[PDB]
Order: sequence, then C-alpha cells, then structure tokens
Amino acid sequence: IVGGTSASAGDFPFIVSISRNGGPWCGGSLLNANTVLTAAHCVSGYAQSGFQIRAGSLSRTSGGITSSLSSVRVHPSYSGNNNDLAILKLSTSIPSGGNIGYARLAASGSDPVAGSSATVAGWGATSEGGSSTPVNLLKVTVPIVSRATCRAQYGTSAITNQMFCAGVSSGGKDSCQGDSGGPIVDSSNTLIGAVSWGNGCARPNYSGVYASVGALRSFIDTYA
Repeated sequence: IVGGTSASAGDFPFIVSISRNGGPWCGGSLLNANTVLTAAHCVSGYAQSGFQIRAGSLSRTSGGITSSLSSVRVHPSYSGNNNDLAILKLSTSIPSGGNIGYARLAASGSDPVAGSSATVAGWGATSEGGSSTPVNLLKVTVPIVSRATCRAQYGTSAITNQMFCAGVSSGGKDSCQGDSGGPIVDSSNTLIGAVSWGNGCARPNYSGVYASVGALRSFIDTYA
C-alpha cells in the first residue's frame, strides 16, 4: 500500500495474508470458514504447498489462525489480466466470531461508481519498487476511476468490464506489489474487488486495476 495509514484492529475482519515459501506474497478475503478469495495471479500454476493463509491478525507474521491449502480453483476463463480471481479451499477451518468475520460481497450486476470512495488494504510495498514489506496491515482510500479514463490510460483492449479502476489523478495512493489478491471495499466495507494489476504503483495517470466482484458473482457463488 502506497500513501496509506496503519489499519486498526477489526477494520477488515475477513482479510487474510498469504505467504509463499514462508515470506510475504499476497492478500485475500475470507468468504467463509474454509474459503478464501484471492487473485488468480497469486496462485495460478505455482506449487500450492508453498502457500499459507493467516487470518485474525493485523500482522502477517504473528497471531491469528493459519491454514494450508486443500485446493485451488482459478476462474475458468482467467486470461491475461482478465478474470483475475481464484477460490482457495483451506485444510484448517477459520471460525468466525471474536475477531474474524467473513466478507460481504458486492451485489451481482454492480459496478463501482466513478468518484465513489474505496478502501484497499494489504501488506505490500509502500513505494513502487520498494524493498521493505510492512509486518502490520496498511490501508488507503482512493476514488473509483471511470472505466473510460482507465481505457485512456491503458488502452481499450486492456480494460474489460470484469475489471475496475481506482486511484488519484496526481498519483501517490495505490495498491502495490504484495497487495495482490487483497480486498478493496466500498465506504460501507462491502467487498467490491481484489487487487489485480497496474503499470507500477501510484503513478499519476496509471490507475490501480481491480478484479470486479460485482461482475464475477457467478464464479464466486458457485464455488464458495
């Protein structure tokens, strides 16, 4: 997260950190006791055994409940940067209550509205190309960017309606490497997307791109 602040305890009760090879890698969202939603590019084709999930902690290294993966399901049509979602099944259940909760998904057929305020969270880099990786969770609030502007930035071929964009026109606030797969929520804390891709991080005129929960409910609801 670039341009962010420290998350408070209980801000994203459903957020999980995903380590790979015992080191930081991605984020995700707990959908229910045995299911995580993350980005396809976090897991697609990688050895599933390298991954561990941690829930119920602001820290990605300490506290909460951990689980290995029992299975990985990438969106059947994951193609390029498009349809960038995967469903992970956990071999250790993660009960809700106390400090853990499950995500509330955006309505089917919904698209985040340009100009509305969204919040993204994760343990990724704090600058483009950054070497340090936060141990405790960060968050940042950015406006949704109209898909037309996003297409102006990336080219019409690069942005689909399975994606949406968010960021500030002068730059400086964004998700970044190691945030992939983690949640972006609307001002009510409804899960609208997963961190997906971008040209760099926090560049003026290159918005962060997110996999759209509203557009992909059919995949999520079938395997969750």
